[PDB]
Amino acid sequence: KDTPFMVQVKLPNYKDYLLDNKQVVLTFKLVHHSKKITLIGDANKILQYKNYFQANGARSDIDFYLQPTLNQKGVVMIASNYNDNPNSKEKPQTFDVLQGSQPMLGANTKNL
Amino acid sequence: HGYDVSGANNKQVINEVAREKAQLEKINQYYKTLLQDKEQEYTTRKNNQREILETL
Amino acid sequence: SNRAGYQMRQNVISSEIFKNGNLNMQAKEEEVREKLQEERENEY
Repeated sequence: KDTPFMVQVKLPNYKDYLLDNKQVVLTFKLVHHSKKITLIGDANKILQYKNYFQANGARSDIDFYLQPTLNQKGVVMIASNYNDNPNSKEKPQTFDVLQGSQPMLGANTKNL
Repeated sequence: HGYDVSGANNKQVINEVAREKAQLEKINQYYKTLLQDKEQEYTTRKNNQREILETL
Repeated sequence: SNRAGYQMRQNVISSEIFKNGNLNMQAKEEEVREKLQEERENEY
C-alpha cells in the first residue's frame, strides 16, 4: 500500500463471468492495495467493472477514473498507488536499472 | 460488502455521448462536397444557386 | 534514339491540345456541381 505502481491489466470479454479463476487473485491484489485506478473500454462494461470491484473488494477512496471508448474489444484497467504516507517515503532513483523493470509500466519480458 | 451504486453513471453516459459527438463531427468533417472556399468560377455559381434556389 | 523518340513523340494521338478536351469535362463538372448545390440548398 506504500510501494508505488501503475500496473496495467487487460480484461477480456467472456460470457457473464467477467474474470478468471486463473487470474483473479493477481488482479484483485492490485485493486485492493491501489489508490487510483482507471478503466478504458466500453461504457456499461467499465460501469459494471467499477460496480464489481467496489462491491467485491475495493474501498471507498479509490476515485475510479473512467474514460470510455467505442472500438475496444475488451477493457483495460490501470491501477496506480501513490504513496501519500508521511514518514519518509522516497522513490528509489527512478529505477535506471537493467535488472529490474521500472514500476510504472512493467513491460514484463520473462520466461526465465 | 455493500451495494451502494447509483447516480455516478449519468456523467459517464455524458462522456460516452461526448465521444459520440466527436466521432460525428469527424464523420461530418470527412466531406468533399460541401462548403470549402474555391475559386471565383466555383463560388459565383455557388452563390447564384443559393440565391435562385431560395427564390425557388 | 533521338530519331526514334522524334517518330514516337509526335503521334497523331498525342502531343496536342487536350485543353479543350478536359475543358469540356471541367464545364460538365461545374454544371453537375451546380445542380448538386441546387438539390442541396433547396433543403439546406
